[PDB]
Amino acid sequence: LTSAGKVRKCTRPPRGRAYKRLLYNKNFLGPNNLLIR
Amino acid sequence: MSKTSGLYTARKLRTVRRVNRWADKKYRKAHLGTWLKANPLEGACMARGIVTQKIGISAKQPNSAVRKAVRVQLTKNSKKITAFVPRDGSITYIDNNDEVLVAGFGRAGRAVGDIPGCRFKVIKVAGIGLLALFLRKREKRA
Amino acid sequence: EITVKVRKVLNNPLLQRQQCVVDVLHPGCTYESKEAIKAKVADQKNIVLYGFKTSFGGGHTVGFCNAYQNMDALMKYEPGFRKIRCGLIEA
Amino acid sequence: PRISRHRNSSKTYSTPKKPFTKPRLDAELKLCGEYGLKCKREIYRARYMLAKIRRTARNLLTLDENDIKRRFEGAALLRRLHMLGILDEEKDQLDYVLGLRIEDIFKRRLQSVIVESKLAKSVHHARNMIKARHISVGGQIVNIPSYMVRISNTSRVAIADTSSLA
RNA sequence: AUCCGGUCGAUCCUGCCGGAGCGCGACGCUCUCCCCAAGGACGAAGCCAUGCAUGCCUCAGGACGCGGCGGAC
RNA sequence: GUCGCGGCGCGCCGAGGGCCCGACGCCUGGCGGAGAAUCAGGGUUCGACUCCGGAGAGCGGGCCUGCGAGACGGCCCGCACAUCCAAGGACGGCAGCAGGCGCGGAACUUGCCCAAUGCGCGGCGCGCGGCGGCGCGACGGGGUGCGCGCGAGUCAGGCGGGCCCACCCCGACCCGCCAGGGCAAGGCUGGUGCCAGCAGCCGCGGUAAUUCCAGCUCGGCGAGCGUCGCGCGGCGCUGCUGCAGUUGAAACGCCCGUAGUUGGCCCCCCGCCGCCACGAGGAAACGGGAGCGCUCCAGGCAGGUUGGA
Ligand SMILES: [K+]
Ligand SMILES: [K+]
Ligand SMILES: [K+]
Ligand SMILES: [K+]
Ligand SMILES: [K+]
Ligand SMILES: [K+]
Ligand SMILES: [K+]
Ligand SMILES: [K+]
Ligand SMILES: [K+]
Ligand SMILES: [K+]
Ligand SMILES: [K+]
Ligand SMILES: [K+]
Ligand SMILES: [K+]
Ligand SMILES: [K+]
Ligand SMILES: [K+]
Ligand SMILES: [K+]
Ligand SMILES: [K+]
Ligand SMILES: [K+]
Ligand SMILES: [K+]
Ligand SMILES: [K+]
Ligand SMILES: [K+]
Ligand SMILES: [K+]
Ligand SMILES: [K+]
Ligand SMILES: [K+]
Ligand SMILES: [K+]
Ligand SMILES: [K+]
Ligand SMILES: [K+]
Ligand SMILES: [K+]
Ligand SMILES: [K+]
Ligand SMILES: [K+]
Ligand SMILES: [K+]
Ligand SMILES: [K+]
Ligand SMILES: [K+]
Ligand SMILES: [K+]
Ligand SMILES: [K+]
Ligand SMILES: [K+]
Ligand SMILES: [K+]
Ligand SMILES: [K+]
Ligand SMILES: [K+]
Ligand SMILES: [K+]
Ligand SMILES: [K+]
Ligand SMILES: [K+]
Ligand SMILES: [K+]
Ligand SMILES: [K+]
Ligand SMILES: [K+]
Ligand SMILES: [K+]
Ligand SMILES: [K+]
Ligand SMILES: [K+]
Ligand SMILES: [K+]
Ligand SMILES: [K+]
Ligand SMILES: [K+]
Ligand SMILES: [K+]
Ligand SMILES: [K+]
Ligand SMILES: [K+]
Ligand SMILES: [K+]
Ligand SMILES: [K+]
Ligand SMILES: [K+]
Ligand SMILES: [K+]
Ligand SMILES: [K+]
Ligand SMILES: [K+]
Ligand SMILES: [K+]
Ligand SMILES: [K+]
Ligand SMILES: [K+]
Ligand SMILES: [K+]
Ligand SMILES: [K+]
Ligand SMILES: [K+]
Ligand SMILES: [K+]
Ligand SMILES: [K+]
Ligand SMILES: [K+]
Ligand SMILES: [K+]
Ligand SMILES: [K+]
Ligand SMILES: [K+]
Ligand SMILES: [Mg+2]
Ligand SMILES: [Mg+2]
Ligand SMILES: [Mg+2]
Ligand SMILES: [Mg+2]
Ligand SMILES: [Mg+2]
Ligand SMILES: [Mg+2]
Repeated sequence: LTSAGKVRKCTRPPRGRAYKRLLYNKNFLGPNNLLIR
Repeated sequence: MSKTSGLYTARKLRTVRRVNRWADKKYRKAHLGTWLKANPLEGACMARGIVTQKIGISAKQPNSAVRKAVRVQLTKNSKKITAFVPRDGSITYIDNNDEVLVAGFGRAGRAVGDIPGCRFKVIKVAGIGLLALFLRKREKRA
Repeated sequence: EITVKVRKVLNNPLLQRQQCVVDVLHPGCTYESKEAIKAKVADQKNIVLYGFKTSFGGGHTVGFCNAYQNMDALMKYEPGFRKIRCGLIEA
Repeated sequence: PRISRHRNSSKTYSTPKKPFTKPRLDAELKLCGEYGLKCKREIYRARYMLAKIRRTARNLLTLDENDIKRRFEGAALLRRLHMLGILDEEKDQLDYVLGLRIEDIFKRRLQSVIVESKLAKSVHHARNMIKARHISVGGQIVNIPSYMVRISNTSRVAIADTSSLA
């Protein structure tokens, strides 16, 4: 069992109500499109 | 009506149900007790033991790989099982006499994926969670 | 402090006492302490104030009063620890 | 047994059956926008309280117009809904208890009352000012954002006269 | 009073396998403030060092003792 | 004989008594109910523990005293275990409260008080019961900002409290955990090259990987998220409501036949069952449910002539 972890060895946004407010204003066309960013 | 009826057939409507319930594999599996006996854990979520050997397991027909596992000797009843060590690189943290904690893969003791003969996995070694041990949150001594 | 209201007065002459419930009103300030309202509650050495509590925001307090006429009344009919918080027995 | 073993307690919210569903996953953040909601448990709670009044109403409406249980709980239900302002005066029949929504529950929070009364610039400002202890309800100071105001206590919302704002 | 994914070159089925909800425990990671609150039951009715869990009042300063009631709740 | 009836016991006489409407025997990781979990309706599963009832005090037994016990914080003996001892002897019963060992995946202090609640006796006693400590099992509420004021902490005084503290009041200072191919909301660079690894199920990986290992970015629920085992649901895959039986699993090779189940039409206005309604009688708690701003709330039964229907 000698190849264990081969690839492994060789490899302030706001909060709560206001954070969901940021999402509200951000969204209201994919979020993680390649185009917008 | 291919079923009995009439106001005075309650006894028969109960006899038929009682006899035919056992023809369901799940009801029989959960109510007959032979599985409660054959179960290595004796009907629990988890159990501990000492590691007796480290082994590799050759994957099933479509895939091709060597999965990592350990032969575990249960403390509570002196049985032999095999447990798959998950999560790349973790097989190094399992020495030749370790107190390990064993739980299931899911599916109530059925093989999962392509790993043949293994129905259990290790979640803690020597008092430390293997998730955090992989994720560099805790470290085994030396 | 300003407003001192007694309610539900049971004149109880088996124990030689008067039970009331007192409501202190004080918009923004306090009533000082259970040592202050006395003057209005009533001499004032025969008055037993207990079980007072304020409320959220502040402005109002509710408590309970016993008025014992005789002195042996407040040594006989009155509990112990009460007097130790009253300074009388001091034991 | 200690005497605390005998106290009642209970859960007040229900979680939807299919969680990852886009069409209402969107109209659900819309509500967290039109009011200031910390998370989804306060939509769950509103659905929970609407469900019970619906269930009681369907039970009563199975029944018959001259019956005592209707005569008792229909009048009770309408009186309590009207005095909480969930239902308004002109609809004095049980069959109108079915067409309510979450929104008419949300309308009688303090955060909505003081924005109708214009005591706050917005709803998020209203939230922060609520927890700052600056708005009282009829001479008593109310720290609660979720506070549910009877239309009797609705004339007496104002700044708490013990505040840095008078 | 709701379905979904997994048997074909494609197609309609039966049929299970797998997924999606609530509750009870155990394990892992994480943790600002208040209120409520369970806690050696789980084929060990296994074994117990140490301390405490039951006392209260006829016949002489008092104790002590006698007697009484309780210790079956 | 018993407090007492009774094969309860003994003598004598008879041959009865139970059974496919399931006797008898065996098994149970069996305390029963009030109840709890799930959720259209009909149902499935669990009843360790809060109230009631039963049974036990290491395991067989026997008994004294008393109105009341087959009592174990009473006694006597057998067994299995432990204890001090000059060696002759004496002695124990934590399934009471704390605490220790062992077991197991799994469960806190070797605290203070009888002040309330009740009981005993009589002002006391009470590990009942209460008050603090440990306590992300679980429940309820509020933040990590808004456009310019707060709570979280600190120090003082009240209030409360058997003694302290927590809550309230007044003064002065001041996220995280899982994921991003489909089921199922969310997509570029480097590495690796059927390896290492992912993957509940379909599947990914063979030196241009939407899935591994990372970085950036974005999704989800959120002081809580994830993994495991089980119950209910999904399930009309247990079907009374309500499944299937030509070929997918499934109509006995046939006829007779007892128990069982079922059985046309007719007289109305009597009796005896079934059924339907309405009462009487017995437990609260829980479950509903009228009224009541613990600041709201999980709650509690409050409260300002009252009330707990
Ligand atoms: K059939
Ligand atoms: K059928
Ligand atoms: K049949
Ligand atoms: K019939
Ligand atoms: K059948
Ligand atoms: K259903
Ligand atoms: K599939
Ligand atoms: K398919
Ligand atoms: K085919
Ligand atoms: K199919
Ligand atoms: K135990
Ligand atoms: K035990
Ligand atoms: K036990
Ligand atoms: K068990
Ligand atoms: K006695
Ligand atoms: K006794
Ligand atoms: K007794
Ligand atoms: K006889
Ligand atoms: K005989
Ligand atoms: K005989
Ligand atoms: K039988
Ligand atoms: K048992
Ligand atoms: K059924
Ligand atoms: K049902
Ligand atoms: K039902
Ligand atoms: K069902
Ligand atoms: K159902
Ligand atoms: K318990
Ligand atoms: K018990
Ligand atoms: K019980
Ligand atoms: K009880
Ligand atoms: K009892
Ligand atoms: K009992
Ligand atoms: K009992
Ligand atoms: K008993
Ligand atoms: K016994
Ligand atoms: K014994
Ligand atoms: K015994
Ligand atoms: K015995
Ligand atoms: K005995
Ligand atoms: K026990
Ligand atoms: K025990
Ligand atoms: K203790
Ligand atoms: K252990
Ligand atoms: K252990
Ligand atoms: K007492
Ligand atoms: K105690
Ligand atoms: K401040
Ligand atoms: K402060
Ligand atoms: K400040
Ligand atoms: K300030
Ligand atoms: K942070
Ligand atoms: K991964
Ligand atoms: K599974
Ligand atoms: K699947
Ligand atoms: K590459
Ligand atoms: K089912
Ligand atoms: K159904
Ligand atoms: K059929
Ligand atoms: K065929
Ligand atoms: K066949
Ligand atoms: K046939
Ligand atoms: K047959
Ligand atoms: K035949
Ligand atoms: K025949
Ligand atoms: K026949
Ligand atoms: K018959
Ligand atoms: K039949
Ligand atoms: K019949
Ligand atoms: K027939
Ligand atoms: K009937
Ligand atoms: K009762
Ligand atoms: Mg216990
Ligand atoms: Mg039971
Ligand atoms: Mg005893
Ligand atoms: Mg002891
Ligand atoms: Mg263990
Ligand atoms: Mg079903």
